[PDB]
Amino acid sequence: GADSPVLMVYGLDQSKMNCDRVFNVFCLYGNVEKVKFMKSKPGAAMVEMADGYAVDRAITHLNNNFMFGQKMNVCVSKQPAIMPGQSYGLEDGSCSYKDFSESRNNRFSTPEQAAKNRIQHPSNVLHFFNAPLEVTEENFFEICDELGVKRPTSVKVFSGRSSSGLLEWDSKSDALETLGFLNHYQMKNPNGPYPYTLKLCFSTAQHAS
Repeated sequence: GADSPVLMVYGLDQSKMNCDRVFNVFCLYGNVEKVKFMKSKPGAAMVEMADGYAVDRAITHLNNNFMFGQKMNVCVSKQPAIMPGQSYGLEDGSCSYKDFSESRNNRFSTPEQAAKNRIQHPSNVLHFFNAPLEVTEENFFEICDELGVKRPTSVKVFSGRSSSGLLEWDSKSDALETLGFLNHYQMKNPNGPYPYTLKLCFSTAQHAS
């Protein structure tokens, strides 16, 4: 397998992707430590994972996937680590470089937590969890409208502190694009001070019905 914890991702959409959105997609395959875009390689980012195994899973499931009409090329970087280097401001004001090592949104921080991740191939159906208890289809439609991403074609809430369920799109492409935008959205919490960090992953369910 991979001899480095660092990935190179080519074919990203420069006008839509930032460090958080790269995290939103790659956190499904391992712990993301660093994300770094380079002004010399437009549409490309280095993604440092916790180890080689995370790099293996990420390339196996995301290489040659389409996002915003572009075919992503996910491959092993020749670099052993991401150095902070000459960072720059992206069009949305965020930094080209971001350290996610202390993120509470990383899902592989212990073997126990890592095992709870169902490593699967991208689909047109997303599994959601950590949504507000009383979440509706319309709340997801409003958030998708606000983010300027495609609304899911169907929303299924599972029977149950938080709610979980399924979000379906017409294609794998729509779900992967929405994943990058919607993963970790701060959903309104009427019963407490902290918003609900909506969490997404791929599902093997054929429909949200």
